[PDB]
Amino acid sequence: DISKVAWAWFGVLLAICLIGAFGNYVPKLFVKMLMFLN
Amino acid sequence: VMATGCFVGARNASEPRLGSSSIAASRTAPAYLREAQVLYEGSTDGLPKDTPADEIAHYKAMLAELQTRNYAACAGCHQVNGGGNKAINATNFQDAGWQANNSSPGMVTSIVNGKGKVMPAYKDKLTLQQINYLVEYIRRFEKKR
Amino acid sequence: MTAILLACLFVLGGYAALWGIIKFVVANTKDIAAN
Amino acid sequence: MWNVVGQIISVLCFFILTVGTLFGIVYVSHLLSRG
Amino acid sequence: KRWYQKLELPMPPERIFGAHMMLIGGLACLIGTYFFASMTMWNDGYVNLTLRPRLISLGIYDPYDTEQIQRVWLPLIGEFSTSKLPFFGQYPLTMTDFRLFGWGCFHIGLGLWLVYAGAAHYYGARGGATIGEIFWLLPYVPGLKGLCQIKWFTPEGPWYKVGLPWGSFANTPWPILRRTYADALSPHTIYIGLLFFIWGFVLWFVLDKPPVPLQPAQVMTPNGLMPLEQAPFPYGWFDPYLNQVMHPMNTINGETTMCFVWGVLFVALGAYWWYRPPRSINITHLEDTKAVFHVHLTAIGYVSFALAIVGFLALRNHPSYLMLNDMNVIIYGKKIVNPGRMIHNMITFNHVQVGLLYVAAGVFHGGQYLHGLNISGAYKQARSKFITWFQNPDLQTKIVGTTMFVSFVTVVFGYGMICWNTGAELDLNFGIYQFRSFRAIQMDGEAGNIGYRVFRPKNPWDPTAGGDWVKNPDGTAKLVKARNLQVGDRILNEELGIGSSPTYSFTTIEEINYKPEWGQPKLYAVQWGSWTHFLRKVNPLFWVDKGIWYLQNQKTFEATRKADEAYLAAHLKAVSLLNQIDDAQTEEAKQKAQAELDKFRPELEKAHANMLEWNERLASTPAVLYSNLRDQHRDGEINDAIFFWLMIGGWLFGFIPLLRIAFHNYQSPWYRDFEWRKQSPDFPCIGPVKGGTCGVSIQDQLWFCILFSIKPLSAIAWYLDGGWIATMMARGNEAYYLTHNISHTGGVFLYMWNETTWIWTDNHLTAMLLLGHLIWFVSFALWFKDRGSRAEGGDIQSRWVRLMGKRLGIKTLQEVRFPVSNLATAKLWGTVFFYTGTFVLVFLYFADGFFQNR
Amino acid sequence: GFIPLLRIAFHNYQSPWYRDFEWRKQSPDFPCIGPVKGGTCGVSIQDQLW
Amino acid sequence: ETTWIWTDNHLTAMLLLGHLIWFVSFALWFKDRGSRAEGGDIQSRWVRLM
Amino acid sequence: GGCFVGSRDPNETRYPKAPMPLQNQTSTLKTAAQNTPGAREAAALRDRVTPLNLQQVNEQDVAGNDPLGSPARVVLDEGEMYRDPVEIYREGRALFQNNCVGCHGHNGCGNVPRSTNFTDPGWQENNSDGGIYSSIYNGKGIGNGGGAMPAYYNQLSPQQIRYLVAYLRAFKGRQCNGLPTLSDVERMVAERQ
Ligand code: 2GO
Ligand code: CLA
Ligand code: CLA
Ligand SMILES: CC(C)CCCCCCCCCCCC(=O)OC[C@H](OC[C@H](C[N+](C)(C)C)C(=O)O)OC(=O)CCCCCCCCCCCC(C)C
Ligand SMILES: CNCCOP(=O)(O)O[C@H](COC(=O)CCCCCCCCCCCC(C)C)OC(=O)CCCCCCCCCCCC(C)C
Ligand SMILES: CNCCOP(=O)(O)O[C@H](COC(=O)CCCCCCCCCCCC(C)C)OC(=O)CCCCCCCCCCCC(C)C
Ligand code: HEC
Ligand code: HEC
Ligand code: SF4
Ligand SMILES: [Ca+2]
Repeated sequence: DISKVAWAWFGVLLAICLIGAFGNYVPKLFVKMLMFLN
Repeated sequence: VMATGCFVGARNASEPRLGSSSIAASRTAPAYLREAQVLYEGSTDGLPKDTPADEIAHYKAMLAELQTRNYAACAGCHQVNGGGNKAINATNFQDAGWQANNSSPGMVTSIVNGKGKVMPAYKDKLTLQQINYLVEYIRRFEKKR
Repeated sequence: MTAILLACLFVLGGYAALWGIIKFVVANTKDIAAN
Repeated sequence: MWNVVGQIISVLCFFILTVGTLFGIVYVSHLLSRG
Repeated sequence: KRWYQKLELPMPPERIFGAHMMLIGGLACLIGTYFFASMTMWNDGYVNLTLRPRLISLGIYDPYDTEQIQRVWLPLIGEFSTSKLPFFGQYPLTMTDFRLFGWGCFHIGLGLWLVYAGAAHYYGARGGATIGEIFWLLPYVPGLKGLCQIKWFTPEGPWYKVGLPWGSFANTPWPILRRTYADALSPHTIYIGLLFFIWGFVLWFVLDKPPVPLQPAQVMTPNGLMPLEQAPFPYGWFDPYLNQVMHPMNTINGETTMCFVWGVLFVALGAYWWYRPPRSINITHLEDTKAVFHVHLTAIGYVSFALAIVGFLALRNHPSYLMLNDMNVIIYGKKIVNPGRMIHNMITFNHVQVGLLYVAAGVFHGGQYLHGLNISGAYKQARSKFITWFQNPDLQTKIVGTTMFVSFVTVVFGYGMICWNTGAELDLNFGIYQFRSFRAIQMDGEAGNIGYRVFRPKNPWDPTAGGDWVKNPDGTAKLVKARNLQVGDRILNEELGIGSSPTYSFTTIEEINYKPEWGQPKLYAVQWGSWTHFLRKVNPLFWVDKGIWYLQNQKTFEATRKADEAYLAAHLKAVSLLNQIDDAQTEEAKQKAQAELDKFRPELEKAHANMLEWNERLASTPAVLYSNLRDQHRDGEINDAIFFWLMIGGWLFGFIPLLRIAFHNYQSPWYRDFEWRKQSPDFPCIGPVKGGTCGVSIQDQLWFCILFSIKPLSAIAWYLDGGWIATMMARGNEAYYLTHNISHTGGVFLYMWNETTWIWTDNHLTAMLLLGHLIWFVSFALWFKDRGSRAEGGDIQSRWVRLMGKRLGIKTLQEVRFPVSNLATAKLWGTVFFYTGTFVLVFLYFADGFFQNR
Repeated sequence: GFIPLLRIAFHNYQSPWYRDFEWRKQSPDFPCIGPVKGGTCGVSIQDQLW
Repeated sequence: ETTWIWTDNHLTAMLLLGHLIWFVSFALWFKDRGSRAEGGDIQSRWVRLM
Repeated sequence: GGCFVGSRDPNETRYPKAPMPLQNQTSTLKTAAQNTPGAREAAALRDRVTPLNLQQVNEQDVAGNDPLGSPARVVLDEGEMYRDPVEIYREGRALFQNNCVGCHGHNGCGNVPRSTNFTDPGWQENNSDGGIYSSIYNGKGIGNGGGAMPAYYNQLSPQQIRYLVAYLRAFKGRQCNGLPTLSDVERMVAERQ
């Protein structure tokens, strides 16, 4: 029975999540965007 | 459901020799100890005359590269057989008291870091997987008492 | 003496701080009951 | 200077994700139990 | 139920008076025995250790006293039959033993006399009392009934048996006596002034420590007669641990001059109140002892808290405790590491405990007086502003809700930062984020010539990046000397010899030529990773401490800064010259380069010596707030910032139930909405209606405050004792803490394990550990929603046992009924068990010794 | 650990403490019925399971 | 055993999460639900005022 | 619990030692009893029993912060190290009893799983003194702060680790009842350290 307000919060937390993942797994498995490589 | 498998990653192993899985080799005792004996002795000479042509020459290439980084082989401090040298204080791996009072995990960092004055650090010479193999070979030197 | 006075004043200012905060909430929500 | 800014951004995101997640647990608790 | 409710207020003045006097006499007797247990024939224990630094500062305990005594007051003093000074003539006694003995006997004689006199006021109140009711287990002895039926303390008797001839204070016609508690406020503080004078005269003339500015030019020491300013600590003013002359108000002669300063002030404020005693309408209801009891007990609690803070700072580095570290302290056969700081920490944490317990209890006793006003219909009639200011329920919900919010935000900030940096120190990969550790690599001196293989990116700033290993012109992987690292380089974790971070491969250089603001005087390449070192600055106390300190030390700070700047330039030019050497290619060009670093070596040496010595000086400047184990400046740490946020947030978490006691003892907003009213101050619930209602009463709110406060109290214990509170997993021996000159014993969880290595060395400490753990978890049997189960099952047990008794013939078993705790008495004993279980274990953390580096 | 399971098997409706009072447990998961008789939390079958 | 557990960083993360799940059960098991209901109610009023 | 502790052993004097120096042992600034009735017996007695280097040490003096405290640079001079058995015993038993008993036992034969056992001859013969320093300084095994054998490079000084090294060689070939005594240290030192 979710609100728009809540959906939107959920989208915003999905973004942080994926932004984080991209930074963690993209340089490692492609050897590019080398500022986030570890 | 959860572990759809389990995402633990791919295993780190040593160098690849064509036609013979290195990852597999790193869990198969008779393969890993053959590479440990080569590192330990600094030559391929004490390897079973049954060794294949490709194997015998891959080892040599491994040694030749390590000789350019001033790698010092384990035998001959510690000898080809253990139980080193009292002169140099080089550890005797044949001794059961030395073997009981070491864990294999603990032994690892003493090879990585070196140990007091003379036993050299191997962290910049060898990979941590090649140190694991050597800890396993040193285990087989033990004698009773 | 210096450290003693600082600590003491920092605890006393911890209470004084809170009251001020509470005073701001009370004044600026006068005429909204909280039911 | 630039490490610091980068670190502040990660910490913000963590607070947004953990506090954000906690409140979603409450909302979800609320929808199940009732409204 | 009522067994702990025997004596409830209001009481009459003579009965309170008399019991206080009797308790005072009793304490004086216990202290007298503690004086006997301080004598030098005994082992060190916790009781005699917590008094020895004070008895050293007083001159009564003398550490350098070796001679044995054989005649001192009267001709019978080596040793003799039936002791000669009973049970003590067995051992060699010194003069400090005799000084101790005498002060013991003096405290036992005064105490017994005060106990007698208190009893005279207490029982002569009631017109007397018979010997068998005073002692009460004296009529059980046979052939001594007649003895116990005499009447002592009678209003009538001959001089050695009077109590109160007039019956009460109110009836006795001495027209000096004040007649109301506000009027008595004036004589009570003149009286306390007089006590301050007594102490000052005892210190000046009995203990021989006159007041500043009248201290002697000369004082006797074990090495002869010396001048006050060179005589070491117990004798004179020279502090032999810090190597300084003490400030005059940091000696005991300072404390004797304050005896007179405070005594004059109390006498004058008491004479002012004699003439204009307090009279406000806002005060008049406070004559009822139930109401004042709240005021006084909560004030006293605050006084204890302030004793803890004041005593901790004032005495952290004082020679009375450090002197303990020089004696050869052995407890249950061990040998303690830094006993000075251990006993100092015990005394201050003792006081913090007492602080909490009395603020919480004082407020509960407050809520009892208010609840009774509500029961009796008088709350609505009350006239004092100190009640009526808070009568409005809409204001009460705004007070409670905004302190809940302020608590929420400070505790989320602190606990969230702890969680973050423990993630960072552990290198945890979450899929969406890789946490990264702090690592450092020295770039200067000899270390700066060790090489590594470097993966070096092409252009960090643009994506569709790429990198490559650093090579030679022929194509082999070249070794990069730590002096030549750059921001963005990656070095393999394995080659730095790091396991423990298996989810990634490289460490990244994030800053080069880094010099700690406060730490080692070295130059590093660093990975900052996720480690928030800037968070130390998110502390108002960092800035105040460092500002005062900079203002006081500004010239050596300026010369240090300038010596650092000169060394950095000289190191940078050395690295140029070393690089020209390494990249020569012509045996001539090599040789000439080598010639020029050789003639620049001296003066790199000089810039490094200069920098080292200025840094050593700067780090020897006196502390303001944050100190070393010496008494030198340290910069604030992440530890100190987290402590700061945790004190704000965690004391609000603990004290919110006290506000609820104050406002909602009778009706809260939940209650008022249903029209309910709390009928007593201690009911457990009213049952399952509306979901469940356990735990709303003011006695229960009291228990919640105490449990919740366990949390700020453990943060204080961990901080006092040298734990790191800013993460959970921190170890003392790691790169961040050694490069920044930080000593700690732990990391929240990691402290628990690490200190217990020390606890395990002591068999008496481990037996305490076992027991205190048994006490705590049994509290869960009493706090869980479980009492019906327990009563139902205890009924099954009763039945079985009575069956056995009928079958077996055992008359005493045939009517057995096991008692099962009802709900209120369970919550009380469960809280008692939970609290004593935890804080016997916290005692152990202090008692293993103090292990922070000095 | 298994004496609560025997209590489930025999005392799901009435224990001997309930039966002296005339009580009757009305469902398998109720939390209590107390503060009566000192308090009754934890007599249901669900609680004996826990 | 925990000195051996500390040498693995994945197992020490598991150790931390495990401890937190447990002591929170005490919030739910103590005789305290009325206190939690009446405080929650103060919290709701306050948030609605904001 | 309180008061009825025993009588103190006459051999443990309380007669006071000199205070720990404020100056760092690693300072480049300026470098590194009476006749009263029983004061000479008490000083002579403190000179054997009361330890001088038991206290945690200044932070700039810890082995990781000392320029000559790394395993590669420390001086293990055998003449200074095995010079005085009183001293090895006075110092190493206090340090060992405090820091090392927890994991290695009250007998020094091993408590924590896989922990060392210092009485074992095979272990004694195959370790250098410099080797023993390395493992105290580094720790043993992989982990944060050392492994299951924790690192001491923040924590202890180079001089404190050296008393530990000499004390540990008194464990050789002893039985599993507590720690080496004063005459174990002395027979160890006579048989060339
Ligand atoms: C570590 C070695 C050893 C082992 C064998 C051990 C095991 C266990 C077990 C088990 C089966 O393994 C259990 C079940 C257990 C139980 C207990 N132990 Zn325990 N225990 C040991 C040793 C000790 C010791 C010495 C102590 C406890 C103490 C305690 C206590 C804990 C009492 C309690 O409930 O305490 C809450 C407080 C805690 C956890 C301390 C928090 C410290 C921290 C610095 C506070 C600041 C930061 C926080 C994140 C909070 C911020 C927000 C806030 C301020 C509002 C009970 C008996 C106890 C204690 O922590 O009391 C506060 C104590 O002193 N224990 N303990
Ligand atoms: C020390 C641990 C401890 C012990 C010994 C007990 C004992 C018992 N509990 Mg309690 N309980 C505990 C903790 C413990 N509990 C905890 C932590 C909780 C919360 C979850 C509970 C919650 C609880 C519930 C809801 C109920 C019980 C019940 C019972 C009884 C079970 C009936 C029986 O089978 O007899 C067998 C008896 C035994 C197996 C115990 C032998 C006794 C011990 C080990 C000796 C005790 C030593 C004692 C600590 C030392 C202090 C003594 C001092 C003088 C030296 C039993 C007497 C039931 C009951 O019937 O109530 C009356 C019940 O319904 N328990
Ligand atoms: C983690 C432990 C924890 C936390 C965070 C809380 C939180 C709270 N308790 Mg509960 N409680 C606990 C454990 C906890 N409690 C335990 C062990 C007991 C047994 C004694 C209780 C018993 C209990 C009672 C009887 C009562 C409460 C009440 C409260 C509230 C006080 C009102 C307030 O002060 O606002 C300030 C808020 C804070 C200070 C906390 C901020 C949020 C925290 C820090 C972190 C969130 C952490 C969580 C573990 C994160 C998981 C998130 C997920 C995304 C991973 C607050 C919501 C009172 C109340 O009003 O009821 C609602 C109350 O009456 N507590
Ligand atoms: C605080 C300590 C320092 C000790 C205090 C003094 C006593 C120490 C030694 C133990 C004393 C044990 C006495 C137990 C006893 O006899 O209890 C009887 C009692 O009451 C019933 C009648 C009185 N009606 C009820 C008639 C008025 C009576 O005897 O006086 O009880 C209780 O109801 C309490 C329960 C006592 C525990 C006894 C249970 C013993 C276990 C037996 C189980 C197995 C069978 C088969 C042997
Ligand atoms: C290993 N050694 C660590 C300490 O080294 P070192 O010597 O460098 O430094 C002082 C800190 O030691 C203290 O001095 C603690 C004493 C604890 C007893 C004292 C602990 C009591 C603290 C607070 C008591 C609160 C009570 C009264 C509610 O480091 C300080 O700066 C502490 C200053 C404390 C002031 C913080 C201000 C916060 C405000 C609180 C508001 C609360 C309310 C609104 C409800
Ligand atoms: C009857 N229905 C009506 C209401 O009942 P209601 O809740 O009032 O009643 C009782 C009694 O008040 C006590 O509570 C007595 C202790 C007070 C001073 C105490 C007197 C003696 C004990 C303490 C003193 C001993 C020392 C000082 C000699 O019912 C109970 O609490 C019954 C439970 C106790 C039965 C023993 C259970 C285990 C024994 C303790 C072991 C636990 C340990 C591991 C810690
Ligand atoms: C206090 C300072 C000490 C001293 C002087 C020593 N220890 Fe320990 N230790 C522990 C474990 C698990 C081992 C085995 C390590 C392994 O093989 O896995 C050890 C080993 C040692 C050695 C031998 C080192 C060597 O290379 O051979 C030495 C000289 C040593 N220890 C001395 C465990 C722990 C602890 C548990 C946490 C603690 C604390 C200590 N040790 C402390 C000390
Ligand atoms: C001499 C030049 C050496 C070469 C080459 C190698 N090692 Fe060594 N080692 C040497 C000495 C003098 C010592 C004694 C160390 C000391 O205590 O002072 C050792 C020690 C070891 C040990 C035992 C370590 C332990 O913790 O207890 C191992 C496992 C060991 N050495 C292994 C080893 C390996 C695998 C080497 C080649 C890869 C190797 N050593 C080289 C001397 C020398
Ligand atoms: S379980 Fe106990 S506290 Fe909870 S509603 Fe029932 S009687 Fe009340
Ligand atoms: Ca401690």
